[PDB]
Order: sequence, then C-alpha cells, then structure tokens
Amino acid sequence: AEVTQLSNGIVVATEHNPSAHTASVGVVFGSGAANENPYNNGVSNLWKNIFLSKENSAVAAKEGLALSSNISRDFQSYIVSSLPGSTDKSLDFLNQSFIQQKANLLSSSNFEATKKSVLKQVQDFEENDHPNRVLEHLHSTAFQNTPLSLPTRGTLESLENLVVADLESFANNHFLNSNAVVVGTGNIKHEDLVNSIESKNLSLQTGTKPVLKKKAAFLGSEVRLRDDTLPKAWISLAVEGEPVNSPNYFVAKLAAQIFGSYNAFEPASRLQGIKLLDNIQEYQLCDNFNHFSLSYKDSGLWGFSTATRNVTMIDDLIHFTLKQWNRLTISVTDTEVERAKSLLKLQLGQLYESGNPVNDANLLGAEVLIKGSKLSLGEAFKKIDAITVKDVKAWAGKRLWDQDIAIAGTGQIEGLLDYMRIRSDMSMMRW
Amino acid sequence: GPPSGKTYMGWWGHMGGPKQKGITSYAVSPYAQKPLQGIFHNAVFNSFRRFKSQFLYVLIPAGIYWYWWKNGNEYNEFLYSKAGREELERVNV
Repeated sequence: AEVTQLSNGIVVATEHNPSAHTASVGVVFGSGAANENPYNNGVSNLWKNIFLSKENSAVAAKEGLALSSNISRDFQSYIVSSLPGSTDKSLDFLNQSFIQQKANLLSSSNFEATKKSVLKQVQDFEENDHPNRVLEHLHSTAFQNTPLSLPTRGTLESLENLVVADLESFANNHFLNSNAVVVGTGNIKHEDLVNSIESKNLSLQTGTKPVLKKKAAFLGSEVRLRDDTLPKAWISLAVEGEPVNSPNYFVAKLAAQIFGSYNAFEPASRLQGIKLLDNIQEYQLCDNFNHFSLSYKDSGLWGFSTATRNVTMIDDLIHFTLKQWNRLTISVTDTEVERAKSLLKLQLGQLYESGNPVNDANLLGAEVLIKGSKLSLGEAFKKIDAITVKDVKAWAGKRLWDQDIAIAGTGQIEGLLDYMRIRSDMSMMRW
Repeated sequence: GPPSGKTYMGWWGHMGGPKQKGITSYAVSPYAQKPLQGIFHNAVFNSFRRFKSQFLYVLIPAGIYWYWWKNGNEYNEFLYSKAGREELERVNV
C-alpha cells in the first residue's frame, strides 16, 4: 500500500490512490517546534508563512498549484497539491523556490509583511481561542524547561525579535536531506515520483541536525490563567501518556475512546454509551469534553479538555470524570472495550481514509519519518482487535492509577480546586 | 430554605472578590518536590529575622512588668522583716 524507498540522500514515500482526482507532493521535515529555544520560538511559524506568502503563492496559482503547510511538535511539512497530470510542475515549484532559491522568499519587505501578519495572527490566537490556548498551556506546564514545552505558533514576545538571520540559521540547521521525507499522495505513482526526483537531481542540504541535550520529562504541575471576564471555564487536564512507537500506543487510544467526546447540545451526543454522561447530565456540569491521547517522539499526553458555564460545580465535574478514570484500573467492563474498539476503528478510518491528500501527506510524512515505514490500516485494526480488558487494566494501573497530573485552566476557574484535591482524586480508596 | 442576607464571602465560583485579569499562577506537584527544603537555612536566618523584627514589642513590656513585680516583691519582703517593721506600722496605718 504505502511504499517507501531511499535515494542518494532522500527518503521518498508514496500512497498511490488511483481513484483520486488530485495529486499532492511535498517535503516533510523532522523538526517542528520541539527543536527550538525559548528565544527563537516561532521560527517554524515564520517559515510556514513565508512559504505561503502572496508572491510565493501567486507563482503557484499561475501554474494551478495550491500550497499547504503544517507546523507540529515533531515534524513540519510543506505540501504542493495539483491536478494528476501536473506533478512535475509541483516538484519544479517546490525545488526552485523553497529548496534551492529561497533568497526571494526571504526578501525584506516580504519578511516584514509576513512577520507583521504572523504577529497579528498569534495576538488574535492568545486572546480569542480559549480551548486551544489551554491545550498549549497544558503542554507548556507538563513538559516545562524541556523542548516539548514550546507552543507551535510561537510567542508574541519571542516573535518580535526574529530576523531573517534566524530563519536562514534554522534552515541551515534543520532543512536537510537526513531530516526530510518527500511524500506523494493522491494518484501519483511511486516510480514516476522517484523518476522525476532523480530526473531533476534534487538535493536539499548535506549536514546533520543538532541533537538535543535533554529529553522531554513530564512534570506534574499546574497553571491557572484565570480571567473573570470570560463567560465559560476551559480546563485541560492530563497525565503522562504513551509516545509513538509504544507497545501501549493503541491501548492509550482505546482508553481515551472509552470516555469519548461529548457535546451537550447535540441530541445524539447525549445518548452515547458512556457512564460519565449519567453523572454529568443531571445538573449539566459541562458543555463539552473530548478525551485525547497525544503521542510525540519523546513523551506523550493522555487526558481531557472541557468547557463549562457551570462555574459553581467545576470540582464535581473533575471529580466525576476522575472517578470514571479509576474504573479503567479496577472495573472496566467487556462492553466498554468492545464499544471503544468499534469507535476507535471508525475514528482511525476517518482520519487516515479521507478524501483529502494533504492530510494523507502530513500523516504519511510524520509516520515514515519517525519509524521508517507506515503501519497499514489493516494491521492497525488487527492490533486494535487484540486488546483485552487485562491490557486496559494493566495500562491504567501503570499510567493512570495514582499518578501526577498536569492542569491548565483559563476563564472563571475560581471553582476549580487546587492541585492536591484533584491529584488525590486520581486513586480512590477502594470503594 | 429561603436565601439569607448578603454576606462578604460566597462559595467556590462566586466568592465575592474583584474580577481578576492577568494573574497567572504556577505550582508543582508535591510528589515532584522536596519537602523540608531549606529548613536548616530558615531555622537560623529566617528565625533571626522574625525575632529581630518582633522582639522589642514583646520584651519591653515584659521587662517593665517583671521589674515592677520584683520591686514590689522586694518591698514586701523588706516590710515583714525585723529591719523593716518600723516602716511597716507607719505604712499600713
């Protein structure tokens, strides 16, 4: 299905899908925002946004190419998608303006306009988008003083000290042949992509990226960005979870799928088979929740996020969901595991098997970059079907039962109790 | 029951302080900390700082009242001695 080969310096990965009507090539590097200082934080955002400038994207639009890019913790990608007959126009564009001739992109009077719009973008992020900024603050307090603690968008105080020297320094240090996968999704075939990446003699750079002196360590902590002038209360709360290439990767995904997501205002979201709903529905404790299992290279996160307007009963919402977490160690049933198996297979099928080949390019690039190949969906389903109740109980006794947590909150979180009551909720006194 | 009068302390969520903006608080798990950190430094330097700040207020009235009590005790011991009877009669009546 996926095929992956290694050229003179570049690894190439394709997912050919002959019933698609767009093809999409690009390059996925292996250094997201986890490879920055607290002082050049926001360099990858500036590279994402100078790759998508108006004068860089006008050249792609005249040839019928649509640009896309993504900054994450581990990886970063730069994707050019077009019609199936014009894959080499895309490879030519990605070469001649991003890979080799990046001196017109890094023009001053282009850098200034892009830096100004990125500053405006993160300023409107930091004061209007409340669930995502507390997920970023959960990351920045769970992994503090380690490289995984950095926001992917950067920081308004960090971003206004950046110059073009920092962008080209990061480019020299990280945009390398040893760090990059060239991806192709859509109905581009593999032999045509390798034949046109050896037809042009495409070479990115020849160094090797710096290796970080400390690994990401989970520190049980809290942060409270309280603001009484906001309507709701947004609370994210997580334990240390599994990183990628765990053996407990799918067990963590399944254990997050057991408690699922919920929306108070959708009538078929109130009828789910979660036993948390018939504790939080009687007094309408929350508006929504979602249980996540975020996996990175070094470490991971496992927890939930809620937004609620019932600011008087936040502590009972937290108490009821953590007493529902305890059942994974003690008394999780057969049925909850089977239901979460079916829902997890559906969620992974909707994530991978989707029509958009930009998303397939991002997923294939990050997966092949971190473990050298890509696990198929049939093998993923055969690894999900093999999970038992004892695997969930063993994983929850390891990672959940009586462990330190990380909390982040904004809004009206006066009703949220301190660290120690919430942490003492993580293990019940066997009743 | 009925609601009672207006108080100066609500509950969790509606305490009754002012609105708070721009204050961020950070804290670490005690399971990741060292309790008894700095006890041998605070036991000698912080103790001396607190004593130096708050000892004239306690020990000047203590000195006044203890000197008054000792002086009255010495006078009562003198008055009921053989050497001080001849003041004791002209003192009491």
